[PDB]
Amino acid sequence: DFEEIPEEYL
Amino acid sequence: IVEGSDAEIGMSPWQVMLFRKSPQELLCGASLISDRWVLTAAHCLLYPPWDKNFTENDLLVRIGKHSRTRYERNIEKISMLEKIYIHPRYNWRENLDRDIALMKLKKPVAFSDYIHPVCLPDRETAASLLQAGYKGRVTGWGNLKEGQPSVLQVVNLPIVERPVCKDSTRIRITDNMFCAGYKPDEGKRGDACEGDSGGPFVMKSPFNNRWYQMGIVSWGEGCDRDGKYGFYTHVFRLKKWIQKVIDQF
Amino acid sequence: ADCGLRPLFEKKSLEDKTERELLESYI
Ligand code: NA
Ligand code: NA
Repeated sequence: DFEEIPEEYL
Repeated sequence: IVEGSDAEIGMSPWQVMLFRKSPQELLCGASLISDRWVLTAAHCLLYPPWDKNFTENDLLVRIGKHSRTRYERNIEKISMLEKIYIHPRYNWRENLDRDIALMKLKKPVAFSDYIHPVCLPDRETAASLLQAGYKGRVTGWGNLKEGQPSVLQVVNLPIVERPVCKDSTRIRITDNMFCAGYKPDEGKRGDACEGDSGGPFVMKSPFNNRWYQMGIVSWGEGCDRDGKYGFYTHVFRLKKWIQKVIDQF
Repeated sequence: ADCGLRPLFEKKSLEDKTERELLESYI
């Protein structure tokens, strides 16, 4: 359900 | 939030989303109180009965949001945690006494139209506004009913008399807690709910027109149940703990 | 210093649609 936050922040 | 409405844009610029890295998902509400300090409920991070104990590295805070699920490009900021601080007397074993925690961001967050800290009350603001009948406002992305909202939700709620809070539950309520909600009587209703936890109970001071966070969403019995009321951490009561942590680190 | 003042509301002297229900509760 949650739009992919950017990869960077992870 | 139960029986609340969609927030307006920029309405709660201090509103912070606590987010689980993997599985990516909403953890809790929270609030912005300066450029790298975030205020939330202790139980968002630590709650042994449900096997909750997060470390910094398991989370991010998402600041400036409106939509629950969408990554609001150009608008939200997402920060990493230098360090979680939980009240050293937080009572998770019995009644969630002192349900409060601070989070330091790894780098400062840039303020904007959608991102701005809330004030913390002074004894006199606290003394003047913390009155039965006085309405505060609660915001969060939690359940809509005791499902999920597309956008940040908002409800205004009256602060309820202490003996009524007490007479509404079997749990022992302390001076570090207050309750808010309408009565079956008052016709109108509304409440926080699961996933709203750690979000702010704020009030607008009529003296200087600034918003103050008087409370933190902490607990309840069901969501929006007649004769039941929502419980909030009493932020002024623990402010000397908030200051200590801030001064020291 | 500037806490609690919302850029899209108090800073622009714009009211949100229910902030007055709070005010009015403050006898
Ligand atoms: Na009781
Ligand atoms: Na209720």
